[PDB]
Amino acid sequence: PTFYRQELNKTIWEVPERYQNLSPVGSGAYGSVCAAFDTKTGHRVAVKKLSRPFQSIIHAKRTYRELRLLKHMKHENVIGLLDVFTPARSLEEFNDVYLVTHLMGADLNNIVKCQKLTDDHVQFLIYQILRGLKYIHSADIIHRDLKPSNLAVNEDSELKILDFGLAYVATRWYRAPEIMLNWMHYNQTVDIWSVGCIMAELLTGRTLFPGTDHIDQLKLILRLVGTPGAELLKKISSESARNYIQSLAQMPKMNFANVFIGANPLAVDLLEKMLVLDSDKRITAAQALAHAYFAQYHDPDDEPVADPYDQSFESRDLLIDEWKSLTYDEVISFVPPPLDQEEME
Ligand SMILES: Nc1nccc(-c2c(-c3ccc(F)cc3)ncn2C2CCNCC2)n1
Ligand SMILES: NS(=O)(=O)c1ccc(N2C(=O)CCC2=O)nc1
Ligand SMILES: N[C@@]12C[C@H]3C[C@@H](C1)C[C@](O)(C3)C2
Ligand SMILES: [Ca+2]
Ligand SMILES: [Ca+2]
Ligand SMILES: [Ca+2]
Ligand SMILES: [Ca+2]
Repeated sequence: PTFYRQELNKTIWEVPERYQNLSPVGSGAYGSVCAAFDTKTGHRVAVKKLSRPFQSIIHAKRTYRELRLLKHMKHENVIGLLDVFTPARSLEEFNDVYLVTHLMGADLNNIVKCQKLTDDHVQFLIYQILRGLKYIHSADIIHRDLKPSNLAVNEDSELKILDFGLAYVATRWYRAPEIMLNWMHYNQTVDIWSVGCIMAELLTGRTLFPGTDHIDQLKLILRLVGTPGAELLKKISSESARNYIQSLAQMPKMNFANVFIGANPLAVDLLEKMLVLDSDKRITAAQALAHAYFAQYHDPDDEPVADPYDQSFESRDLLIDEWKSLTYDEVISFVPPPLDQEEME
């Protein structure tokens, strides 16, 4: 294929003639993104150029990690790959990686709406997040930083999770307490806390826990969910942190029906099951999909799990050129999916 060069975001992109009319649509993890027209299929796509993918061992392994992850993800509510390309003609020339996915116009902060979101629409948005989470969690992949800006949404409110399984001032307002505070253990339900925070905000229009720092955020959290028991202190290594939490005046759990006034009682019930400090008591994604709040959308035949995902590479320290060669192998071996991968139920 013939490549052309175009300066976008103050740097040269080199892309196949197949992709036309590139225009910038923001930064992504470790890269920047342009919308484009795929002349082969007439579809709109998003192309991410990775930033300095082989600058160091940190960049090189994260490049491999992201390409391996996205090549594995085949779910309608999870970002996956239509294409991956490089202008390089050989490994010796290889220094740039571009990832292609279906174009999604917005993020959840941008969701098209008429004054306020109906409950039916909130159900659909949260349902899709949970369906995507069930899939990634089934491959032992956790997001860890799920938030509205990591949910890509199109013009028909179809949603995909992105920037999962990876790793500028980020918002911490949606992070699970065990993540924000570096507790010693956690599980996949860190992401369910984030879903609760997102859903709460879709129902009220206001951030659930808009803390100014981690201590302020923890205090806002404890006002809703109540003071934790001593069992939770087991999870916290720092004595000063444990002493602080233990020293706080006791607070009762709030009745969520008094917080989310006028909400669907099923929405309130689901929030009570997600916004639990005890991550071992938190509802899982698969359990949440069966909750009556989603009754009009739930379809067990269309809530699939993932194929097994081999992450053994994560424990390995390899040289930069080894990560680079492995990444090149993954570029060259990529098989584009069929354009139409779905059938009537
Ligand atoms: N508009 C759009 N549509 C789909 C995805 C993205 C995208 C990607 C991305 C990931 C993988 C890939 F192969 C191609 C693109 N990374 C960040 N974003 C956007 C997510 C919403 N805020 C702007 C950046 N952007
Ligand atoms: N935080 S609040 O008191 O401003 C507030 C705002 C909005 C709401 N709410 C509605 O109106 C419908 C569902 C819902 O949760 N509840 C509380
Ligand atoms: N946004 C909130 C939700 C709960 C009631 C009120 C407003 C105090 C708070 O700490 C808990 C934060
Ligand atoms: Ca169906
Ligand atoms: Ca079809
Ligand atoms: Ca479709
Ligand atoms: Ca069926």
